[PDB]
Amino acid sequence: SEIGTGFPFDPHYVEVLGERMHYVDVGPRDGTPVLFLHGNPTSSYLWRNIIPHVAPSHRCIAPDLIGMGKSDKPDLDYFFDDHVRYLDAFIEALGLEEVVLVIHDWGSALGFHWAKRNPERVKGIACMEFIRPFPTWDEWPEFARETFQAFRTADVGRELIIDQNAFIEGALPKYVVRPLTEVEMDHYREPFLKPVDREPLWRFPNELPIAGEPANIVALVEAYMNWLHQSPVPKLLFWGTPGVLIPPAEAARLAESLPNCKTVDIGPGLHYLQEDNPDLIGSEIARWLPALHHHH
Ligand SMILES: [Cl-]
Ligand SMILES: [Cl-]
Repeated sequence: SEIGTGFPFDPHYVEVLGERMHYVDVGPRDGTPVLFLHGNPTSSYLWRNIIPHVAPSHRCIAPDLIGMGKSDKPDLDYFFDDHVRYLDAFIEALGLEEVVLVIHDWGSALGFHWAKRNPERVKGIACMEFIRPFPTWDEWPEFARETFQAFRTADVGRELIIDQNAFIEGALPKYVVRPLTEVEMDHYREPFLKPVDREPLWRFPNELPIAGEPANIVALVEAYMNWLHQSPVPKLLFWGTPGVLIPPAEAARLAESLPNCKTVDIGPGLHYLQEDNPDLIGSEIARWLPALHHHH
């Protein structure tokens, strides 16, 4: 029952756009792969206890986003658009055709954006605590409002996130219900031991589509949500209580609005649901994959 702290996955690397990206790659190579996309400030480590449920039946590919995890650290601005370029190039470098997406946070923005642009290549989407527009600050959860309003500044936000490592030392454990252990925290800390390497951790909250800003991300996210609401693709949406980005009432709304959507209550959860109930997330993804196979 204890949640595993180890990362028993051999490293793989691919060079795209001048830089090495690290990824997990396990499971059979003769089927449709399952592509796992983490968000901020995590890595493929976030999927460590989910992958073992899926690997028996399906290939599992879990990249570390550029600037994160064991991937290289170019001196980028780390805008969403930078992540889009790197992940698009990663997917093509691996020769992926059709996929199943398993996505969270900025990984969900990346995944939904890729799906909208490549709808014929997505067999299913399992999602959790995903990015949607927040049209005003009042739609953002109250207990994270002042935190994220401060993150979204050039002075205080850089001080908190880059100097003081607030995304790793603060937000990450705050948005897991159970206590993270020091071993787990050290795995999350490792990429960001050098303060200068924390740029992506600050740019990400500055890219969130909140209160109309930034306008490019608001438009992009509205576009993929419009696509999602019309798409017949099978969807599996995990949610927790109280949640952060997807509170229970919003999950229930989405169950009804999104086509061919199954919702799964994970129990207690805030944002990093994978750390509170990885076994239910993994076992439910695994159970749901076979019915996606057939092309109708
Ligand atoms: Cl576990
Ligand atoms: Cl963020």
